[PDB]
Amino acid sequence: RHFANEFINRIDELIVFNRLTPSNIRKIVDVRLKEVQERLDEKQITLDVDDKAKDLLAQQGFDPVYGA
Amino acid sequence: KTLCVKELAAFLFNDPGAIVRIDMSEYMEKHAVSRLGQLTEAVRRRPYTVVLFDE
Repeated sequence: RHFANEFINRIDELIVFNRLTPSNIRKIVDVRLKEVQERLDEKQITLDVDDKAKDLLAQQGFDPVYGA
Repeated sequence: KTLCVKELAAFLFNDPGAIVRIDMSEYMEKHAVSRLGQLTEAVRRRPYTVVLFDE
C-alpha cells in the first residue's frame, strides 16, 4: 500500500524475515566463535568453549524487540 | 490492463519499449498542470509512442 500497484509486480521475491526463535539462539553464538578463533591462529592461541558457556549467554542475550 | 498496453506498442509500433508511463498517484494538487512538462517532453523524442495513465 505504501508503493504502487505496478512496482510490487517487478519484484522477484518478497522474502519476509521472521522473529528469532529461542531454539535458534544456540546456533547464533556458534558463528561468533569462528571469527574469534581465526584471529588468534596467528598468535598460536587455541580458544575452547565448553557446553556451559554457550547456554548461559543464550538465555541472557535473547532480545526479540531488537534481534541479535 | 498492463499486458494489453505492451501488446499494442509491440505490434503497431514494432517496439517493446518506449512506453511513456505517467503515474497519477502523486499528481493530486491544483498546480499539477504545469509539471505535465513531463508528458509533453516524453513524446517529443519519439512522436510514435504510447501513453499510459496508471491509477
